[PDB]
Amino acid sequence: ASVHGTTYELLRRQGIDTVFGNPGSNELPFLKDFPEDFRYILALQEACVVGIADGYAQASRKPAFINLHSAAGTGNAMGALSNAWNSHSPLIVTAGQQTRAMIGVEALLTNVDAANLPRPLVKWSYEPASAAEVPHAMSRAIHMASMAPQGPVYLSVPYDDWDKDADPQSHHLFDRHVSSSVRLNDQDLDILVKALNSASNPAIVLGPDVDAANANADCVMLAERLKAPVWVAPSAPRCPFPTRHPCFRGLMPAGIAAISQLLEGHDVVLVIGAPVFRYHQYDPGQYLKPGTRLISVTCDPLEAARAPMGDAIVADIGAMASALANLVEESSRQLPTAAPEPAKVDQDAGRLHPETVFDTLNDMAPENAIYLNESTSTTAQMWQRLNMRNPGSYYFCAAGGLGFALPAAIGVQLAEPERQVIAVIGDGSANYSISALWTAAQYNIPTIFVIMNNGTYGAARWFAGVLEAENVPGLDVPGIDFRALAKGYGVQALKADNLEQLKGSLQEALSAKGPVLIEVSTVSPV
Amino acid sequence: ASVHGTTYELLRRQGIDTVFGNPGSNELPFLKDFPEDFRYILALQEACVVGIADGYAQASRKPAFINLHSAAGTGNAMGALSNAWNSHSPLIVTAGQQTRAMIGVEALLTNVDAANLPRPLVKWSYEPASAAEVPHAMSRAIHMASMAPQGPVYLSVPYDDWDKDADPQSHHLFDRHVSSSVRLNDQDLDILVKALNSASNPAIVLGPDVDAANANADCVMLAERLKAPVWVAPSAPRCPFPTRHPCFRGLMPAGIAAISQLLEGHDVVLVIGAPVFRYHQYDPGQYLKPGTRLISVTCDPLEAARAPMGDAIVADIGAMASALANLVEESSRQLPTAAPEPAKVDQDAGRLHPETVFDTLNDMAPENAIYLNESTSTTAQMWQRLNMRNPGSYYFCAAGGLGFALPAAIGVQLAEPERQVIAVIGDGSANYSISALWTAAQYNIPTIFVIMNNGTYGAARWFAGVLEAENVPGLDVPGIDFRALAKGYGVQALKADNLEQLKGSLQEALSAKGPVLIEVSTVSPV
Amino acid sequence: ASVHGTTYELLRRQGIDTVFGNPGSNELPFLKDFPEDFRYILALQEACVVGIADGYAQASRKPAFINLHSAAGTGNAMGALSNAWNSHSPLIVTAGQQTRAMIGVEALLTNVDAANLPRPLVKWSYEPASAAEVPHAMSRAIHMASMAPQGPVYLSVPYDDWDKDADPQSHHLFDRHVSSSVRLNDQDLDILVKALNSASNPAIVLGPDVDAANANADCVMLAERLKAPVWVAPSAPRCPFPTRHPCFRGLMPAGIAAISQLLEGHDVVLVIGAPVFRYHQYDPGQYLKPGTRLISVTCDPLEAARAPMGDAIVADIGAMASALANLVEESSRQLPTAAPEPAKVDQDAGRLHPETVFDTLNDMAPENAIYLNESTSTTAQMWQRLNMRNPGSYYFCAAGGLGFALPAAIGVQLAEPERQVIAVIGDGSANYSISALWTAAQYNIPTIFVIMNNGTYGAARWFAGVLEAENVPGLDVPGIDFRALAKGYGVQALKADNLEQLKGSLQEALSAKGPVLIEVSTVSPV
Ligand SMILES: Cc1ncc(C[n+]2csc(CCOP(=O)(O)OP(=O)(O)O)c2C)c(N)n1
Ligand SMILES: Cc1ncc(C[n+]2csc(CCOP(=O)(O)OP(=O)(O)O)c2C)c(N)n1
Ligand SMILES: Cc1ncc(C[n+]2csc(CCOP(=O)(O)OP(=O)(O)O)c2C)c(N)n1
Ligand SMILES: [Mg+2]
Ligand SMILES: [Mg+2]
Ligand SMILES: [Mg+2]
Ligand SMILES: [Mg+2]
Repeated sequence: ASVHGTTYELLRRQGIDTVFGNPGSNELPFLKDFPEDFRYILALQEACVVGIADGYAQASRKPAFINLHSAAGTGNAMGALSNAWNSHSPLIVTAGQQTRAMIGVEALLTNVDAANLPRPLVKWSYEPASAAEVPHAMSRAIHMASMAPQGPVYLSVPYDDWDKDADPQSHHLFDRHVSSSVRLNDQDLDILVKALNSASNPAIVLGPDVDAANANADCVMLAERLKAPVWVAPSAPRCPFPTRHPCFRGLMPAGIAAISQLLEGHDVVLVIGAPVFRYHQYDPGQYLKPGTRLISVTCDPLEAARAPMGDAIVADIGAMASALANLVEESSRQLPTAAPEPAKVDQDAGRLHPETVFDTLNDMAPENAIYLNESTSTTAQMWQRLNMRNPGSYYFCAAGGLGFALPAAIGVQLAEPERQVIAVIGDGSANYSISALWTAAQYNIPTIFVIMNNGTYGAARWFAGVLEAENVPGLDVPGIDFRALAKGYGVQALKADNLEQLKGSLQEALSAKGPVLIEVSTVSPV
Repeated sequence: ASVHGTTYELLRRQGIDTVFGNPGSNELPFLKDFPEDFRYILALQEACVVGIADGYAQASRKPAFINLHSAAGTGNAMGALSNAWNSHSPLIVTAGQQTRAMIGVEALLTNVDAANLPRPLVKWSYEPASAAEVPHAMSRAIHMASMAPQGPVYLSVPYDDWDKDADPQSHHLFDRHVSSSVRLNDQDLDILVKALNSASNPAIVLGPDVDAANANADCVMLAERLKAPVWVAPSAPRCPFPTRHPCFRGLMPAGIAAISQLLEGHDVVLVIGAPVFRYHQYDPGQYLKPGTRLISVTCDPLEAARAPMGDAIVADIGAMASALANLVEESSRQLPTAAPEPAKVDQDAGRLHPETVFDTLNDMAPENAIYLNESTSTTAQMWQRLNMRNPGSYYFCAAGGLGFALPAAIGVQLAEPERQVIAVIGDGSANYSISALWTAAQYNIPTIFVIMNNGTYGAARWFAGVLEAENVPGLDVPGIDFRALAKGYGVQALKADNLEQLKGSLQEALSAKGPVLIEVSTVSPV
Repeated sequence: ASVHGTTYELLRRQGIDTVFGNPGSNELPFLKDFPEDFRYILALQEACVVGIADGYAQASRKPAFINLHSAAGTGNAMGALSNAWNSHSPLIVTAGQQTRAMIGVEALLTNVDAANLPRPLVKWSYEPASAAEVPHAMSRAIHMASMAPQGPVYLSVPYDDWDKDADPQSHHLFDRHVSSSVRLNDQDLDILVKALNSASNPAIVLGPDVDAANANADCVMLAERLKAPVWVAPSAPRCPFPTRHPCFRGLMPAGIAAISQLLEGHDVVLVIGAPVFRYHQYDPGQYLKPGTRLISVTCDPLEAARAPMGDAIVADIGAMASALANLVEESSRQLPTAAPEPAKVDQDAGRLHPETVFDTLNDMAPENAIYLNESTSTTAQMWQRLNMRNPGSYYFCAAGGLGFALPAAIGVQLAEPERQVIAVIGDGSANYSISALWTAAQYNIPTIFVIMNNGTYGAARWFAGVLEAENVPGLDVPGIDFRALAKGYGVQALKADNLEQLKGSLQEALSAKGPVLIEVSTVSPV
């Protein structure tokens, strides 16, 4: 059998049926005679390919396969790979390399020193020594991407490899099953459980890997058994907990001092599926105040190693959350009182306050809606004002790289056709991966895009204030007509200049069978 | 002084007065108190930032300075860096890093292992070990960018460095002159001149570094005294020769066998400022046919090392072209006859043959027009049909990475305000860096954007033919309205459904004071 | 032809006839049917293999070819490659790789991610994508190592490649000549010559690349015409000037303040073939005091870029030194007066002072002797007391990597059969590459090893004083019998406990036909 046939069989046999790509010559011998049980999703630029692929992988909780064109295509997608690195997204990124006969001469579209290009943003990067090796290399890619801690991997493949004979023994690869579904040994897990049982004022902190493990329900049960408040870890890329549960206390601010204060008076702090911690703003102080003991559970040794404080257990979040949920005694302490409802804000008949948008979305959106956030100055309000009961209801660019939410919303909507994806994106952020809209139109993926137009990079202006930066150029982005942009890529476009128009547009957007973009005129913070 | 003040003084004294960027928190302490004698050019995405800076750097023949945001911003720009790598574009790429105190905990927007990210696409890549080192590091960046072979470099700077005290001894950095304007020693140069004087049927092949060195006029002299036909080396990123000069023989096809067949009968082939060679399609055969001696003059050791044939001289192209032009005797042989005018392609009253568009541009565009090419299926015709008399008149993505021409056209126009820049871009290629249109609108940069809309990735279909690949998905890009895209970014948009509308639209765009986009309906190759 | 046959032809055709190696399974298909016109030099460990080739390459001023065993062998030589990096030694390091069929499974002696292993200490690092590419890859390594700035390169080759069919078009590789023999253009060179002619108190500073270029003779004539004093740049790996020429002022100390104090009063300082500067100890102050113009001529862009001060010309040192010596006017200033002869130190009938050893060596050694220094606390006294009239008379570990001198002494002696090599090596430093003694013995290479036994790491204790480091362990090395070690490896062993025995031992060493080690009891600094 050929490398072509063997590789598609391995993919198929390992559960892959969708290829996200932007093609070029070095990929044609891979893509030719594309099998009828595979689906190809074209995006017009490689940051969109990877973003779409990334949303699809996070929502489906399974590896996503990507096909890019050499160094240029791989390069265009590296910002997107930084997000995928931080979210532990199992992406199998493959890139076509020149024919082996011309790699030496460095013909046009040779990916020189290819394995080094995506580093340090990939778990594994490789160009096979021979055509026969390609299926084995792909096998490695697949398992490396899928093993905890999940993440992007990179395989460069010379285009002449596909027509060559596969390694005869390649069939051993098809049904290889690898498991990293592990948990702390019995003796040490009992010690942890006793520690949690003996705590007088436990707090829980939950990171994105809880939602990637679909460990949300076990964390609810753990929280209810320990009668403990629950915060989402800072810079949250996913929502690991129902936002209106009695225990839920919201998003931790991304600051050292803010978090030690929040955790003060809690004797044990159990962190699950999060870095300790993903701070953003510099807010020096104590990592922890006296009296506080931190225990981290993470699937990534890199996170465990770099924690400035606390103990760590490196294990599968799914397996550990389940184990802990079912092992901890029910505490006779009083269950936390639900956080109060956010106060409605004053809203005139003109431009919309972000708080008004999220209240309207919350009232009109279905209870199984999935929200994507790239409205970077409105994030704290969005967390207060959206009720998200279900797992897989929230995504935010995990490495802070803009151009994620728009394409990612298209991948999430593809992965979850029965759940309405609502992407809330700033006018700044929308431009990074704008051409992703075209995939929504061509493949008729019914994502709703709500562009929050305040005419500026609002969050940049906020940081300018916190860093006392005066006379900073390039913080405003006037003169962008997002309805024309939507129209350019064949997406239905609505305006929402006020609350009356917003409600009308959401009603029309929610019923639509294709993608809809709503341009909301929001109040600038200037 | 502060590291901030010392660094801007270094830039200023090194002739840098313009920052191309897309800002973020990590860049604010660098961009704050932006000096009044500096200019800041915002682009909405980093591939556009770098593309505009690259076009600018190539047209000005001076380094361009770039400021990006962490791993995300740098990542977004890497496809653009691979083009800059192949074009020897002197790009100084700076990226903001997290405060040194939070680099270890890997807070959000820590560029982890930063220096490795842009590798292998930069000459030099560095993160200073202290704030006081930053001006020295920047000095190194500037000189590494600017020394032959020119190319992109990378500096990651923790944002807390900028406010720190500068070393008073950093003042030595300000007026450093580094020269790489070198040529072959007298003895060996005379030997080369005698070989060229003794040649009975010499050929000259010119690459992009001739144009980058502005050695075009010297190569014209060299060609006229040797009475030698001149080709442009394959996959040409620039035009190093007047295309209607009697000696000019056209763009070499990007294939091994094709080139050796072309150079057959020429006893000495002098290659200047090009790789040997930038083949593209695999067209195996002889590198050189018997009887052809090849001598390459290159400013890049890496090119000289990887030539599969010939002698090489590593030296500055300008110093060497000038030396050779002046040292060679005038041959008594007859001057080559000018290539015949290309035949007029039959055109009906409907969709436009590409050949018709280039004929119209040639008849209507000014004689000092600058063209950029990202209409990938029409390159050979463009080269046959555009008369480019002057230096700096043609640009094409040097590593074949699409998303170059649109932003680069804006950079070129910025650097050359008195030369009309016309970017001929395919409908597929337009989408990679579409948001660069915004920068042309905001800064009123009067580039003409000619979108050749054939409904498809035509050059991919051509390679599918040559690779005998059938049932390849993702080769069609229907349903894109470019006039609506232009409108969304504030650029004036015209259509051209036929020859008369093309003429009218070009007349209107040529006289326009702002940027204009023309969507041309072109005949599809399918 | 085979890859094997074609590769040996290329090597042969490019002037290589000697292979320095330590063999293993992965290299046997390369080493088999070893040509009759090639020589193989075995060393017992890879630091010694590379040390010997380095000495050979430096003495011969030609590339040396090395063959090491996969990752462990390559890894063993990486300390030695750091020296080779710093001395710009043209080393072609090949390492055998596992058969391509077993790379993926990572069989024992798979060099995983091979090209990254020797980085960042190599100019070029590569594993070919196919067997047929190996000759081309070898061509690249050969030229990359040989081109200015010369340096070590690395090629990893799967062992199954050698028996495979080579491409017939690889014959074009055989006689490729690449020149980097370049100098500054006429116009800018005239400006420099005019500046040198106009200097009232010029100084010259010379570094190792002068010796490497064999530009010593031209620098003597340059110094004599400019009537200028001449220093060797600090931490000198080589000797670029006769040490008793009237202009010679000695080895600059490796500190910032000490060098600006030395250069004070010189209006123009011409630095040729050196970094600016290779400091060592931290001696903060001014890089250059006001009133001095520093002009650096360097073959290395990396050196040009990182100089804290001065202008730079990146050119070939031989071409430049020759150019300048012929272009400068003869100054009417008086020739500098020779520095005084050093004072005879007090010496009793017991342990030898280093000064006595070098005085005795100067008296007794032949005038064409070659000295290698790895006696680290006595370098200053060595430069004062040895008259080195000739080029190629001194070598010292260029990156400060101990274990260079002993093996490099053997390579130099092999390269220079008619010049007596005398390696002066401390008792600590002798141990790093002690096994190299065997190679001297086995190939009957008559190096003299003078071992300076002071029973301690002297220069470490010195630095311990300048750093005020008390209670530091591991500074003493008692209980090593170097005659026993010499006997162990079959090298004739003498001793010198006093001046009488030293004079007798050296007389014997100089007259001996094979290698000789002399263990000298020297006064300890403790
Ligand atoms: C690729 C990339 N470029 C730049 C940034 C820095 N950045 C953070 S927030 C921000 C502003 C985005 O503005 P907008 O989308 O309009 O949201 P708003 O702040 O106005 O709410 C920018 C440019 C980033 N994080 N990633
Ligand atoms: C970043 C990147 N992605 C993909 C490619 C592959 N590619 C080469 S040509 C081409 C066709 C572009 O089509 P278009 O711009 O419409 O011009 P046309 O081929 O129709 O003449 C594509 C997709 C590339 N070169 N670079
Ligand atoms: C591979 C390596 N290990 C350690 C050192 C540090 N080092 C520099 S000098 C020195 C002392 C060597 O002592 P010796 O050779 O006996 O000479 P002495 O200082 O006594 O003259 C040491 C350990 C080094 N430069 N390289
Ligand atoms: Mg905004
Ligand atoms: Mg990288
Ligand atoms: Mg097209
Ligand atoms: Mg010692």
